[PDB]
Amino acid sequence: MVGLTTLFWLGAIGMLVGTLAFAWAGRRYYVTLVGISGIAAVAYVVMALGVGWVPVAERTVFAPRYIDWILTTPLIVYFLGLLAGLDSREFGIVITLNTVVMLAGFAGAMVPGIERYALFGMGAVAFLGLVYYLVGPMTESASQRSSGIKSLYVRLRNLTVILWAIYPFIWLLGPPGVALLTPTVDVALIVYLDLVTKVGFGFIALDAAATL
Ligand SMILES: CCCCCCCC/C=C/CCCCCCCCOC(=O)[C@H](O)CO
Ligand SMILES: CCCCCCCC/C=C\CCCCCCCCOC(=O)[C@H](O)CO
Ligand SMILES: CCCCCCCC/C=C\CCCCCCCCOC(=O)[C@H](O)CO
Ligand SMILES: CCCCCCCC/C=C\CCCCCCCCOC(=O)[C@H](O)CO
Ligand SMILES: *C/C=C(C)/C=C/C=C(C)/C=C/C1=C(C)CCCC1(C)C
Ligand SMILES: CCCCCCCCO[C@@H]1O[C@H](CO)[C@@H](O)[C@H](O)[C@H]1O
Ligand SMILES: CCCCCCCCO[C@@H]1O[C@H](CO)[C@@H](O)[C@H](O)[C@H]1O
Ligand SMILES: CCCCCCCCO[C@@H]1O[C@H](CO)[C@@H](O)[C@H](O)[C@H]1O
Ligand SMILES: CCCCCCCCO[C@@H]1O[C@H](CO)[C@@H](O)[C@H](O)[C@H]1O
Ligand SMILES: CCCCCCCCO[C@@H]1O[C@H](CO)[C@@H](O)[C@H](O)[C@H]1O
Ligand SMILES: CCCCCCCCO[C@@H]1O[C@H](CO)[C@H](O)[C@@H](O)[C@H]1O
Ligand SMILES: CCCCCCCCO[C@@H]1O[C@H](CO)[C@H](O)[C@@H](O)[C@H]1O
Ligand SMILES: [Cl-]
Repeated sequence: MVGLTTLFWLGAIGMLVGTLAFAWAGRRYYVTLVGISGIAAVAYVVMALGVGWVPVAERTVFAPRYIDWILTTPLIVYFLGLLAGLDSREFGIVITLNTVVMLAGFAGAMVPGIERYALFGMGAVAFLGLVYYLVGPMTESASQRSSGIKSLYVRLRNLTVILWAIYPFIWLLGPPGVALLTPTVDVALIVYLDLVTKVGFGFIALDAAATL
């Protein structure tokens, strides 16, 4: 009743609507949000059209998903870094930590043997370091800003930390890991998370930009 392609089209539409909404409201932050959801829109369309479905051993890996993540997640971290007022050196640490997470996940998905769990573990370790920087140094830094900016940062940070922490569990329980969850359920869960961590993220920012 509900196929993989239908789910991909749903993600595509959701990202498209977010993209147009952000572009209009911007008639730096607004341009970043267009990139976050705009890139994801393209990845989902490609996947909806059946492009980039790589067979690996016994499972199917969706390559556009990881290219999406590698480009859009640093933009989310960048957005949060601007809110917190990071110096260009602090940016380098967190964006480097982020890229290690994304690359490790991409590589582990593409490896058929058990070495893929070794790649997954390395992404997990780097993710814990990324969480430390969001909850600590970047929160210290955001404190120096107005009360409204600091409030916005804390809200987006909380959304980001809680939801991003769920992805490694979905990956591990799905086809890439112990292939418990079926591809359809696993995809459905990730489409939901992608939409909330990108389009939901964006709309919470828009809401605060009008409350000024
Ligand atoms: C715009 C954000 C600016 C911040 C970004 C910071 C650094 C981003 C890191 C980029 C390196 C990503 C490499 C992409 C992998 C391409 C393999 C593609 O190969 C393939 O096609 C698959 O193997 C197919 O199965
Ligand atoms: C300065 C005041 C600004 C006030 C706000 C005005 C916003 C008007 C401009 C853009 C609206 C963006 C929402 C996208 C609607 C497209 C739905 C199109 O319907 C669909 O989604 C199709 O069925 C499939 O894509
Ligand atoms: C250390 C600090 C250095 C500062 C680094 C800044 C990095 C980020 C800078 C600008 C954000 C890039 C936005 C990309 C928009 C293009 C996607 C467009 O997406 C699309 O494909 C279409 O929209 C599809 O409809
Ligand atoms: C001031 C802003 C500066 C921004 C700097 C961002 C640069 C970060 C770039 C690359 C980080 C590479 C980490 C390599 C681990 C990837 C594991 C996956 O790789 C592998 O496992 C093997 O290579 C595959 O054979
Ligand atoms: C818009 C897309 C988003 C916010 C995607 C987020 C994805 C993650 C936080 C994934 C994290 C992972 C780990 C922590 C370990 C390795 C496997 C990953 C890539 C699923
Ligand atoms: C500052 C004006 C609003 C933000 C401009 C975003 C610049 C990136 O390009 C954007 O691509 C989108 C479609 O791919 C369009 O919807 C935007 O209008 C376009 O500006
Ligand atoms: C004058 C109104 C400008 C609208 C916002 C700036 C548009 C930025 O344009 C974007 O810049 C990127 C390079 O960083 C390119 O890769 C993108 O393709 C391009 O759309
Ligand atoms: C804004 C327009 C961006 C267009 C990006 C489309 C990317 C999908 O391009 C795809 O790349 C594959 C490479 O093997 C080919 O097999 C597919 O035929 C092709 O559709
Ligand atoms: C060669 C490996 C498969 C990738 C190429 C086949 C693409 C099949 O998909 C087609 O791609 C087109 C891209 O514009 C779409 O317009 C069509 O609606 C779609 O049916
Ligand atoms: C069959 C033996 C494994 C097949 C190839 C495993 C793929 C690991 O190579 C991966 O390719 C891409 C290159 O940047 C990225 O995903 C990763 O950086 C890299 O680890
Ligand atoms: C901009 C983000 C979307 C980029 C996704 C492009 C992924 C292309 O991926 C390709 O798809 C084809 C399968 O149909 C090829 O045959 C595969 O080998 C694969 O490399
Ligand atoms: C946002 C949409 C929610 C849909 C939740 C997923 C429920 C459908 O999950 C089912 O899984 C089976 C395999 O596991 C079938 O093969 C699928 O056709 C699908 O019907
Ligand atoms: Cl996958």
